[PDB]
This record gives sequence, C-alpha cells and structure tokens, in this order.
Amino acid sequence: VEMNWDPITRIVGSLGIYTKIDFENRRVAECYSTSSIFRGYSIFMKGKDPRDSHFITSRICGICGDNHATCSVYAQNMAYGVKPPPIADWIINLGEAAEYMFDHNIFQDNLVGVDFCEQMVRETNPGVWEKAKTAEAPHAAEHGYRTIADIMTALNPFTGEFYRETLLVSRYTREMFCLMEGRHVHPSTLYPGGVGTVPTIQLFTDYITRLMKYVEFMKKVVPLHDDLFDFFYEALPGYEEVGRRRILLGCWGSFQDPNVCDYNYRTMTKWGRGMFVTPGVVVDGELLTTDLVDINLNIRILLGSSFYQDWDHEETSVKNDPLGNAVDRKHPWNQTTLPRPQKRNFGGNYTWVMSPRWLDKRTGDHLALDTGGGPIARLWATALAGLVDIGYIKSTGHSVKIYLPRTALKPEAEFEWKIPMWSNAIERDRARTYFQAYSAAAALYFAEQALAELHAGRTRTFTDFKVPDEAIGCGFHEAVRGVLSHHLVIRDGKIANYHPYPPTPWNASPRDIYGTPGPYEDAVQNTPIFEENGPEKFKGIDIMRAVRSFDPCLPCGVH
Amino acid sequence: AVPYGRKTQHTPALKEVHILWITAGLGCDGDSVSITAASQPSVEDVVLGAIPGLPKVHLHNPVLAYENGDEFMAPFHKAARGEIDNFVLVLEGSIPNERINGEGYWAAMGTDPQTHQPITIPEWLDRLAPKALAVVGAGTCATYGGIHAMEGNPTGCMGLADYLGWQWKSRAGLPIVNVPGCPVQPDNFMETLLYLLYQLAGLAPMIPLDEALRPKWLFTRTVHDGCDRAGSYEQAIFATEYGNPNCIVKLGCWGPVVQCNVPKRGWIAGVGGCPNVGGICIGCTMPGFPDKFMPFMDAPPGAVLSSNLIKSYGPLIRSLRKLTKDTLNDEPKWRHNQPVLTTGY
Amino acid sequence: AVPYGRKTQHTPALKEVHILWITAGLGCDGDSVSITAASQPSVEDVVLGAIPGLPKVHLHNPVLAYENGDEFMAPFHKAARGEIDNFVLVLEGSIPNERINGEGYWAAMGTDPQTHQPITIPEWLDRLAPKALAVVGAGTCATYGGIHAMEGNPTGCMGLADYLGWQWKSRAGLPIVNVPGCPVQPDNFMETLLYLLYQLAGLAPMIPLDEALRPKWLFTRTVHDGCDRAGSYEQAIFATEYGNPNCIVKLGCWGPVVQCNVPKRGWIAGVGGCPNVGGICIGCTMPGFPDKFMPFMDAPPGAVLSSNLIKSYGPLIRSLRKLTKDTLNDEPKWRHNQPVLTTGY
Ligand code: NFU
Ligand code: SF4
Ligand code: SF4
Ligand code: SF4
Ligand code: SF4
Ligand code: SF4
Ligand code: SF4
Repeated sequence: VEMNWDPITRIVGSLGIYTKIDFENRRVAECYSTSSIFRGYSIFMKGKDPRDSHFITSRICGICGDNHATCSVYAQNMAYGVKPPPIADWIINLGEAAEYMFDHNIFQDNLVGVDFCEQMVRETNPGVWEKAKTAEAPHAAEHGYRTIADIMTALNPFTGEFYRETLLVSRYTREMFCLMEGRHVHPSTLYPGGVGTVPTIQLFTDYITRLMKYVEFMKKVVPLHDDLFDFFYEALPGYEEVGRRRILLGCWGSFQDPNVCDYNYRTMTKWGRGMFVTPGVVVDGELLTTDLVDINLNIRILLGSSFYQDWDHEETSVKNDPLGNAVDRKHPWNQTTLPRPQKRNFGGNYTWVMSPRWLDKRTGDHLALDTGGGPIARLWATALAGLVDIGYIKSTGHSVKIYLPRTALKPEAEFEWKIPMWSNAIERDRARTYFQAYSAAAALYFAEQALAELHAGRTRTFTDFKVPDEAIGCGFHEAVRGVLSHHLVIRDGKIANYHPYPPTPWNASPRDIYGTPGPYEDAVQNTPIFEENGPEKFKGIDIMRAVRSFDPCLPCGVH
Repeated sequence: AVPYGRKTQHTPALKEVHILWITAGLGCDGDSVSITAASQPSVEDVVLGAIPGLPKVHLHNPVLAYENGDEFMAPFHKAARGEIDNFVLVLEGSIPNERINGEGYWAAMGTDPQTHQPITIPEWLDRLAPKALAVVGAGTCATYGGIHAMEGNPTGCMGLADYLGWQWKSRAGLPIVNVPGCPVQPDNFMETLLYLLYQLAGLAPMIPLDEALRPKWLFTRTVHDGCDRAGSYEQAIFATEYGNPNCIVKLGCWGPVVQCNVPKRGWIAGVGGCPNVGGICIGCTMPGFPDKFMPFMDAPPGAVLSSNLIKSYGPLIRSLRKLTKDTLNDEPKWRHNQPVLTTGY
Repeated sequence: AVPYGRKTQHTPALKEVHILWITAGLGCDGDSVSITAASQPSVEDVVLGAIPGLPKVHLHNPVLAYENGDEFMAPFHKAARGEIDNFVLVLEGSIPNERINGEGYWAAMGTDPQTHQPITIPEWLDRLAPKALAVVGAGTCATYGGIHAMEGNPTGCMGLADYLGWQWKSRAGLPIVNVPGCPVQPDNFMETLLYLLYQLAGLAPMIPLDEALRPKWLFTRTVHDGCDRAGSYEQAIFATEYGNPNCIVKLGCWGPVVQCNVPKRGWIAGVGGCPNVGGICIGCTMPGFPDKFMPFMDAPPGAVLSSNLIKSYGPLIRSLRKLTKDTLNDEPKWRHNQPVLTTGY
C-alpha cells in the first residue's frame, strides 16, 4: 500500500514522508523522506566577511537559530584565536539553556503532544481512549491529573488546559533567553570575542526569578510525562519497538567551562571533555570518544540520494588540522555544494538533504549516527562519561542525577535518567522531558558562576580580536535537536568555505553510497504498526509519531 | 432570555475568515515561531476570539495545524478553485526564481495527484493571490527577499512585491501588506493581523501603509528615534568595545537610518531588544537588507561623518548637568531635628 | 534518602530574618502598595522563599499582615525589649519633629504598654534602629524627607539620614540603605531587599551604595541616559504641547539631571514610566524633591540653554539620515522574476 503524507505538519520546515506499508502483517516495508526547500547558505556565504557568519547562519532556522549563532561564534573564536571574558560564556550558556527549555517545551506539548491528545487518539485508536479513561496516573499527586485520559484531553489544541499553559511557559523562557541574548530566535547581542549584554545584578535577578518558576513547573511536568509514556508501554506491550534502531548516537558537547576553554583546536580535546554535557559517540550501549578532535576528523558527508553533483573535481582547502592530523575530502571543511535542481525519483534522487555519516576507526564502517531528538543522545553520552559533577547535574556512569531544589510550593526533587536499554520513539520523547529538567538544573549552576564573576568585579564582556588572512575553524555545540557543527575556512580575509551541519541533516538524510538507511528510515522501518485502522480512512498516526520523535527541522536540514 | 446589553454585540461584516499560511517559501519558519510569543494579542487570543465582534478566525499554519499532509492541504487546494470566498494569504519566506529552471524546484508544498508533481511557490501565489481578500507579507524575506535574496544566492529569489507588482491590489482593494523583520516582531504581526480582522469586520478604515507597504503606526519612526542610548550619542560618548552601556554606532549599529520599533517597544513583554541592550542594529527590517549593511560589525560610513563631528560646547553643557545634579542631590535647609521649626510656618 | 544534589544547598549565615516595616511615618503607604506590583522578585516570592539558600523571611507589614492590632505590634515591642536580634527595620514616610511639641503627636504607631500613650515615630526609631541588623528607607519621604518635608510644612519633617546621621551604621556595619522614588519603583525595592537577603546569608559583598546612600546599580545613571525619547533630543526635535511623541524637556522634564532608572526599566513589567511615555520627570527620587523642581510644568532653567545650542547641526544630520534611509528602502537590483539569473552565482 502506497501511503504518503506531504507536507508533514507540526514540525519545522516542509517535510514529506512516502512509504510502503504491509497492513496484512502490520509492517512498514520501505520508506523515503524528502525536503522541498533549498536556500544555499554554503553558496552565498562565500566571499563574505567572516565576522558576519553568526548573524547570517542564525537565519538557517526559525526555531534553533541561536544555536547556529553560538556555534558560529565558537568557530570564529577559534579562527581569530580569541578567548572571550569568562562571564561572557556563562551568559551564553544561560541563553542556550533557556533555548532548550523553550524549544523542547513548545515542541513536546504543542507539536508532538497533539499526536497523543484525545482528538487524535479518538480518531486513531477509539479503543485506547476507552482504555485511557480508567487508567489513573501514577503521579496525580505531583501533576493533579487523575487519569491518563484527563492528561490527553489537556493536550487538545487550544482547548486543552496544559496545551494553553505551555504557550505561556514558552514566553517567559524566551524572556529569559532575551535577557542574555537580546532577542529570539535570532540573537542580537552575540559576537565573536564575547557578548554585548551588560552584566548587572538586575540582569541575573530577572533570569533567576523566571528560572525558579520553570524549575517548579518541571517538578510537575517530569512525572506528568512519565505517566503518559509509561502508559503506552503498559497499554500496548511491545510498543517500545516503534521508532527504534541500533544505539548510534551523536553528542558533540554543550555548555562550556571558561575556566578551561581557550578555543584552540589543540586544547579542544581537553575542554571538549569538561563541557557540562559530555561529548561523545555512543555505540551501542558503549562509548567510544571523550575527544572532539577524535570525532571531528571522522565526519563524512555522502551523497547517494541527494540533488547535488558531488565535489570530486573540486579543489580541497584543508588537508591537515591545526595539530597535523590528516583530513578527509568528504569532510565539511573540504565540501563544495553544487545545487542540482531535478525531478523527484525515489529510485535514486529524491531529497535536498545530504547524507552525513560517521567513521569508526575500529571497524571501517560508515554508520548513520543519529541524535534521536536529540535530548536522548545527549543524556546517554553524559551518563557514561561520569565526568560532569555539577551537583544539580551529577554523572554516576549508569545514569545522570538531576536535582531541583525546593521552590515556593514544592520540596526538593531528583530525576535520575537511567539508560533506557532501548532507542525508540517513546524513550526519545521521554528523554526530551528529562532534559528540560537538565537545562533548568544546569542553568542554576551557570547563574552561580556568573554572579561570582560579577561580584568579583570582572564585568568586561568582550575581548578584542583581529581577522586572520588565512585561518580555519570548527564549531562544536549540541543544538536543541542534537549535534551541531560549524566548519569555517578563511582565505584572503574572506569566507572561502562555510558548512553548518545541524542534527536534522543526519536524521532526515537518505541512504549513503554504502546504502545505509536514513536515520528516520531505519527508525520508521523497524517501527511496528500498533494502530487500529485500515487504509481507507487510515491516517497513519504511528509513522507520524515516529518521525516527530526525531524532532525534525527541515530548514536546518537543507540550509 | 436575551440579555439587554447584547445590543452592544454587532455581527462582523465578514462572519468568518480563513488564514492560508504558506511557510514553504524560501526561509526558516521564524515568523511562525515568533508570533507564538505574542500577548498583545496572543495567537490563542485570536483563534479563540477573545476580542468579541471580529470574524471567526481559521488559522491554517503548518507548524501548529492539527490536520496533516493531504488533509491539511485540502483547504489550500479548495481556495485555488475559487470555492473559498474568505481567505487572507500569508507568505513566509522569499519567492524563488523558477524560470532559471528547469526540471526541478527550489521550494514547494503539495505534491499533487494531478500529475504527481510538486507545486512551486510561484504557482501557488498567482493561483491564490488574485482570489484573496488580502496578501500579507510576514518577515523581511517575504516582504523584500531578505537574507536569502543575498548577493550571490543560487535561487534568485524575491519578495511579494517583486513578484506581484508594487501596485498590486487584491480582489478587495487591499494593497500588499508588508510586515518586515527577521524575525517579525511578535506583537507587530499580531497587531497588524488584528487590525485586518477589524477592517474586514467593518470596524476600521483601510489599513494605513507606507510606500514600502509597511503599517505606518509600527514602521514610521526610526530605531534611533526610540533608542535609550541616544543620550550618550548627543554627548559624543561612544562605546569602544561591545558590552559597554553607551552608543554603539561606531561598532556597527545602523539604527539612525533603519525603520523599526524594537528599542521603543521591546522584544517580548518589554524585555528584549537590539541596540538598547547592546546589540547592533543590522537593519533586518529594510528592503536593502542585508547587502546594504554588511559587514555588520563595521561602522556605517554615514555614522563616521556624523560621529567625527566636533561638538565644542560638549564638555561644559556636560558640566552644568553635573553642577545642577549636585544642587539636586542636597536637601533644603529646613530638614533637621532642631528645637525650632524653620520651614516657614 | 538524601540525594547528591543536597550538597549544593548551603545554609544561610543568618537562619531567619524579620522585616519590621514601620508605615506610621508621614507617608501614604504608596511604597508598600507599590512592592505588591513587583515580579522580580515578587513579594510572595520572597515570603515563600522561591530562591533557595536564603534566610527565612518573616514580613511584618500592616497592609498585608494577618495579625491585627496588638498581635501585629507584638514582634515590634519585643524587638525594642532587645528580645529580637535578627530583624531589619524598614521605614516608610517622613520623620516628624516632635520637639516643637508640646502635648500630642504628628505621627504614632504602637501604644505604650505602660503610659498607655501613642508611641511617636522618633521614639520607635531610637528603640529599634540601634538594635537593627540594617535600616532601610523605603521611598523619598523616608530617605530625604520627600513631598511632606516641603517648604511651609507644619511638622518640620525629615529623612532617616537627617535623624540618624549620614554616616550612621547598624550593629552589623551596614549604612542606611536609601531607596528613593515616589513611590519606590516596584522591582527597585525588591531587588535591594533581595540583595540584602543575599548578603545576610553570606552570599554577596556589602551592598554597594553612593554618597546619598542609594544602591549604585540602580541610581547611578540619569533618567535621560535611559529615555527612549533621547533620540528626538539628539536630533533637536522638542515637543511644544503635551501629547507629543518627542522630547518634553521644554515642558517640565528634569531627566538630564535626575538619577532614576524608570524610563529605562519601565514601571510595571516594562510597560510604563515617566518622560518615555509623555510624563515630565519631576525628580521624585532626589534630595531636592520637591522644592527644587517647582513649578513642575515650567521648563527647567538649564534646559533653555541646551535646546538652543544643538539647533545648529540638527537640520543637516537629519537630512543625511533621511537620504540614507531612502537608499535602504530600495532592494538590491538582483531581485526579480526575469528569465536569467543576475545574482552573481
Ligand atoms: N536544534 C536545532 Fe536546528 Ni532548526 C536542527 N536540527 C540546529 O542546529
Ligand atoms: S525574515 Fe528571517 S525569520 Fe523570517 S523567514 Fe526570513 S530568515 Fe526566517
Ligand atoms: S546604539 Fe544605535 S540607535 Fe542607539 S543611539 Fe546609538 S546609533 Fe543610535
Ligand atoms: S536589527 Fe534593527 S531592524 Fe532588526 S529587529 Fe533589531 S532594531 Fe529592529
Ligand atoms: S515616598 Fe511618595 S509614595 Fe512613598 S510615602 Fe512618600 S509620598 Fe507616599
Ligand atoms: S523627555 Fe526628558 S529624559 Fe527624555 S530625552 Fe528628553 S529631557 Fe531627556
Ligand atoms: S519623576 Fe523622574 S525620578 Fe520619578 S519615577 Fe519618574 S523618572 Fe523616576
């Protein structure tokens, strides 16, 4: 049966999912994902002043742009050989934490939530609604909803009590964000070498005051979502199978330590570790790298199924890294984007999204590493590292301990996210909620550090720099949806090459030359069909719940 | 049972309205994401009809919609046929040049069963545009082409005016409505949409736009006109490094020549901003954006002339302010705890 | 069952704190009513300890107090008996001169348990101030005497520093903390109060104050340095009547020589203010208030000078910007739906 949905709504950008599904066996045979928008950032960025990168790259996406700006400012910092004042990177962390808090919350309860709301469940699984009404939520003591069916109704678009509330929560978290970065989603106060934000006791007062409100909100929302997700695991035994794949997770680190980070490629190994979200490839249940130089060098962009001509006969610009290592040709630093507009055909050429893969030195495999969301990839990597000791966040090895102190109306709370044993759709969505507590927890620590710098009197926020005539640069940063890299090249004082690679590019990619599936495809293929409808009226909610788990973002995906 | 006072409730001239939102233009979905930050009025305020007397609003926006895929597109395709007589067209993202192709597409939404062929944005436009009540531009991309109409771009894209004509009027006499910004300032768009819901209902006059088709009450005054760092400008005190609280014109701010209300209005609930909080204006709400502003972190040449200007009287007019501020930081003589009153009583 | 995170929670230096709020000064309680409007932090935020690691707060303020009459004054009397050590004394209103009496009183709060007479404000201060951990003046009345210490006032009243002495210190070393404003700006006070809660917990250095005992980070910069009409000031565009969107210095504004953050900060949640929304600044946060500012609606003497001078380069720079803005309202030429691309690619 040929069932396809395009454009897919309640995601960012124009996505299309075309599939072959076996009803009689309740299985998905094939699958093919496709974008329809190409803008060509790598193209028109060439020849521009390097200092303009973070402003321009921010427009890559309307929901995560601050991540590109940050990631871009990281790279220029490297290229220009400049380290911003310590208080400036605390400020940038506080900003990015708010970005997590905002994005995951608006997406979880207003975009993917609709997939779980009453109206949909009563159109997809009229039986499950009947089941849902009699299931009492295990944590009604913490979130006041008596039954899973009540929670579900609370998610109906615009009418649902919790639906309407999270809109409010997305506003004051954006306010928070704006205190640190000026405006959302495209920052105004971010620069290479520091920020323009004026550090005052007021600045951090207005942030902490709003943060405390987000913290208490999470004491309600963590249990609220565990109960709704634990339900589907109990309501439909085995549903774990939907949207699962091998543990092929990428995490390129998050918040950074001005105590250690000087933004040099060499020392990038070290302060790569000490990031308050430990970077690493996890595969699979096992963890390979503590080093970004390690993971950086192994990145390859393949092209088996994309509308480009490939840069075989295009001149390389970077042969070695700043530490002498060898650099590949299909690596972003040496990439050249030739846009080839052509008719769609799922036999070979059917998406503007390139096919990034990773290289295991041990095995010689080019696996389609994914983010999953990717708060899922993030949490998994950190738990293993056992390297982050923030108090609010603590890594044991088997898990990560998120602690939220007493607010005005609730007492303490701790949320230990244990490795899920599985990488599925639900556990992703489960992870997204847990990371919101992570962000809120982390943000509490950064506010401390910042206030020290302020009380110490060290309030310079910008360190002057000079644009080299010849330089390279790499930016590593975990976006909302997962791993984000920014590879910059400077020749004749201008941008010779610039390629941003957000998390979506991976997840939405098709199969490489080796033919390995696109991270949606493998997850949407292994996906069973626990649905209660046959093709005629069938809307296919189970595949949608799978793609939306990855938290797709097609502007990031094609750029 | 019909309560006296319902007589104050007058039915809108247009009972309902459909908002066809095309986000599949060349751009991010920043203007869609942005408007969910509004409060004056909020996006749920408008759908749930919090302000009575306005047309019933149906919002067809991909990012939020309940319908999916082919069912979501159904209202779009219906309007194309002329079946819908109450839709306003909102474009977000720039219009790609499809003539430079070809057997492919730069941007599209709705794969079509007509031939299994993806529709291009230019096809959608002049298919829906001449049947719409109004065409709204949401974001500097859709209005003027924006960042994606940059020098050296592959798509050769453009704004709604470029494509339709700067004198193009809808089938209801409404010129193109341009709400620029990157992204659109939340309240700005919701203020404009609300204004259109008022005009369509019959309660307001033709929306006052300017020569670039921008809402006059939002885009007339310049950024500098509303910037609080303008004091330090007059006193010839200019920031040497980013992070300083004084004027940053020498640091990249084009504020004196850009038409935007952010500094005066704030970004969200009075909180955000650009130069008023240390972020240089890069002119993101202008037609010339971004090419006529880069490199961003360079001083605008015009500023260089006016900055270097010698204001001789400067340091002494700065003196009496000091001298005057000193007489004002001391209490009158009759405030004391002495045995006798000395106020004048 | 203690979790690892508990190690992050530290016990405040001072376990609990009392705030004795004497409103019985020559005031109007506007400063009290004002802080209920705050949100950064809110009053109920402090009272419920929204921010961890701070001293438990017992707020004794008449306007909100559950306790009534004699039960409300209990902790006051007990603190003057030296039976309370961790209390902060806040005063709101002017301090009267009870030395020109006489039988009777200008102002009293509690009742003497022995003499059974009303207790005057000076008497309360002598018993409480030298025992207090800190003495905070809330409003211009309590800081500098304010509107009630006006020329010709019958009570001959004054502010804290006048009564207690400008170099007065508590028995914890803290100087008088003046928070000017009529009324105090809502978040201004809660931030000062919040800072003091941080200090007492040993989480922050001594409260930085200027020579007038005002918090530095709040009252250093003038009204003018934060006025979003400063723009029209630099370009020499002054309003001549009151509903006018430009500078209003010619109409009564003292902003250039008044130390206050209101226009920059907004009144409540960034919404209001004074000259920034068309209300002249009358210097209600200054020692000289109100006498050195009257009449209010007459332009300050120093203003006549300033405005005239900069009428020189006003015209040129204005036309420079108007012409430049013209160029910026024109799109780049490479935006069009022609058959061949002309972008550069
Ligand atoms: N989060 C996020 Fe973006 Ni619209 C993605 N994928 C990227 O950097
Ligand atoms: S104007 Fe800006 S926010 Fe809007 S679509 Fe364009 S790049 Fe995105
Ligand atoms: S920072 Fe910009 S808008 Fe502000 S006063 Fe200066 S040049 Fe003008
Ligand atoms: S950069 Fe300028 S035009 Fe753009 S939102 Fe900021 S102040 Fe407005
Ligand atoms: S400072 Fe003003 S608001 Fe406060 S008591 Fe005095 S007159 Fe009232
Ligand atoms: S209205 Fe007042 S504070 Fe504002 S710019 Fe003018 S004189 Fe200054
Ligand atoms: S009159 Fe002046 S000092 Fe008083 S609140 Fe207004 S701006 Fe502040």
